[PDB]
Amino acid sequence: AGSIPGRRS
Amino acid sequence: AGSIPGRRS
Amino acid sequence: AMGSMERASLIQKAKLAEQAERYEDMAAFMKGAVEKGEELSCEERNLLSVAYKNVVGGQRAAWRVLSSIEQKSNEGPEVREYREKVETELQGVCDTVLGLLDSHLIKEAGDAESRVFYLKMKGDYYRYLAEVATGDDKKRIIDSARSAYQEAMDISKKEMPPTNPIRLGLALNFSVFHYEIANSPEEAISLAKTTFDEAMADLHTLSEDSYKDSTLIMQLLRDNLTLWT
Amino acid sequence: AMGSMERASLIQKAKLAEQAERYEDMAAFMKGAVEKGEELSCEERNLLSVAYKNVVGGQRAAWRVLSSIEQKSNEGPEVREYREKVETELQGVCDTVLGLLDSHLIKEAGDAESRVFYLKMKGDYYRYLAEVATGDDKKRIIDSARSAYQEAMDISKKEMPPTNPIRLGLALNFSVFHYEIANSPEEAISLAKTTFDEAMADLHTLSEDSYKDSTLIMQLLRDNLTLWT
Ligand SMILES: *Cc1ccc(S(=O)(=O)N2CCC[C@H](O)C2)cc1
Ligand SMILES: *Cc1ccc(S(=O)(=O)N2CCC[C@H](O)C2)cc1
Ligand SMILES: [Cl-]
Ligand SMILES: [Cl-]
Ligand SMILES: [Mg+2]
Ligand SMILES: [Mg+2]
Repeated sequence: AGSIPGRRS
Repeated sequence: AGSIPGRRS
Repeated sequence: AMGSMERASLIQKAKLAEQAERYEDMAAFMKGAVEKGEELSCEERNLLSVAYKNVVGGQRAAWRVLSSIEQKSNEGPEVREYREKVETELQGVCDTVLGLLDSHLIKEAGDAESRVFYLKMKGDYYRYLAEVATGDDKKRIIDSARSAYQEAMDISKKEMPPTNPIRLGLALNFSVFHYEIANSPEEAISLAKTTFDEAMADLHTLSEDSYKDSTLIMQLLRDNLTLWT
Repeated sequence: AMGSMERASLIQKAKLAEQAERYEDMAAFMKGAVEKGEELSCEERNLLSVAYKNVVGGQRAAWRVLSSIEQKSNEGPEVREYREKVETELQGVCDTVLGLLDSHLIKEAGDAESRVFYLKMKGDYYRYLAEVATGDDKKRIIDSARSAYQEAMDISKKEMPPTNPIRLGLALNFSVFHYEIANSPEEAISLAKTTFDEAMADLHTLSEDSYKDSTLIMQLLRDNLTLWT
C-alpha cells in the first residue's frame, strides 16, 4: 500500500 | 571516467 | 541552530540542498525557516514536507530492514540495540516535525489550503510514530493520527474541490492509515473508492495542467485499490 | 564515541548498517572498530572501505551539483556558502579516514594484501581532497595521492598476481587519478591498457569464481579505455 511519495518538490 | 564503485561489500 | 541566517537564505539553501539530495540539510534549513515565526507560503510548505518526508522515509526503510532481521533472529543484543537506536532517531524526527506544527504552524494557519496541509502532516507523522509503537501508547498515538486526519478531511470536504491535490493526497494517506495502522481495510477501500469517483466526476472543470496533477494522485488511489481488492 | 562497545559488536552493527543503507552509521561503527587498535581482517577492511566510500561518494556528488550551480551563477553568497559547507564536511571525512590509516593501520600492515589495500585507500582519499582543492596545497595534495598510489603499485607488482582484484582496482583508480587529477591522460590510458592485458594473460590460472571477480574489474578498465580513446 502506497502513501504519497512526497519526496520531490 | 569510473573508479571502483566500491560501495557494496 | 539557524538563528543567525536570514529566512530568505534558509529557503534558498533548502532548495539547493534538495538539488544536491542533502535532505538532512534541507530539513534543518526548513526548520530554521519555520522558527523565524512567519507563516509559510505554498512553495515553502512543500519544501518543509519534502525535506522531512525524505529524512523519515530513509529512517523508516532502515527500521523495516532491522525489524525484519530482528524478527527472524527471534524464531546477541546487537540487532535489537541497533533497531532501537534507529527507532529513537526516527521518533526524534517525528517529534521535531510535530513540534513545528504545534509551535506554531497549525494555530496560525487560517486558510483551508494551509490548515489542511499541516493537519495532513500531523496525521502522517503520528502515523510514522504508530508504525514503531508497541502497546503502551500505541492506541493514543493511533488516535492522534486519526484525529488530525479527520479534522483535515472535514475542512477539505467543505473548502476544497474533490480534485484538489492536497485533498486527494490527504485521502490517499488516510486510507493507508486505515489499511495499515487501524486494521480497517474496508474503511480504507471505501475511502479510496469514494475519493477516486468524486475526483473523476470533477475532472471536466480542470485545465490541462490541473488535470495532470489530479490524475497522478488518482492513479495512486487506483494502485492501492488494485492491491487491496 | 564507540569506546564502550565491544569490537565484535561494532563489526556486527556495521554489517547491519550496510543492510539498512545507513552508511554514516556504518562508518562510525567501523571507525570505532579500527580505534580498538587491532589489525583488521580482509572482510573488516572491506567494511571500512565500503562505509567511507558511500559517505564520501554522497558528499562528492553533492559538491559537484553545488559547484556546477555556482559556476553557472558566475557567468547572493548562498550557493558559495553552501558549497563551502559541503566541501568542509567532505574534507573532514577524508581527514578522518587518512587519520585512521596513519594511526595506525598502515604501519601495522605487513602483509602485501593489507598494505596495498590501505595505501590504495590513502591514494583515494587524497584524490578526493584534490578534487576540491584550489592552488595553494592542490599540488601537495596531488603529490600525496600519487605517492600513496605509487607505493601501492610497487608492492602489488612484486607481491600479487596481475589478476588480483585489489591490484586491479588499485590500477583502475590510479589511472583515474592520472586522467582526472594529474592531467596525464596518456599515462592513464597506458596504465589501463597494460593492466588489462597483463590480467588477460593470467586468467587461465584462475578458478571460475576468481575469474568472475577479476573479469568484473577488467571490464571497468575497458569501459574507461572506451571513454578515453
Ligand atoms: C500530501 C501531498 C503531497 C504532495 C502532493 S503533489 O505532488 O501533488 N503537490 C505538491 C505541490 C503543490 C500541489 O498543489 C500538490 C499532494 C499531496
Ligand atoms: C579497491 C577495490 C575495492 C573492491 C574490489 S572488489 O569488489 O573486487 N573486492 C572486495 C572484496 C574482496 C575482494 O578481494 C576484492 C576491488 C578493488
Ligand atoms: Cl494566518
Ligand atoms: Cl602486522
Ligand atoms: Mg531578517
Ligand atoms: Mg573487548
